[PDB]
Amino acid sequence: CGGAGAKCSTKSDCCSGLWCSGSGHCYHRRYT
Repeated sequence: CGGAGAKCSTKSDCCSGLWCSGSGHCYHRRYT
């Protein structure tokens, strides 16, 4: 998975917990 601070195109670019800020980098909404 992506992760907190990982570049993303969608939130699916990270594990369910790190959400994609628009299309930049995932933020730790769920923390983990």
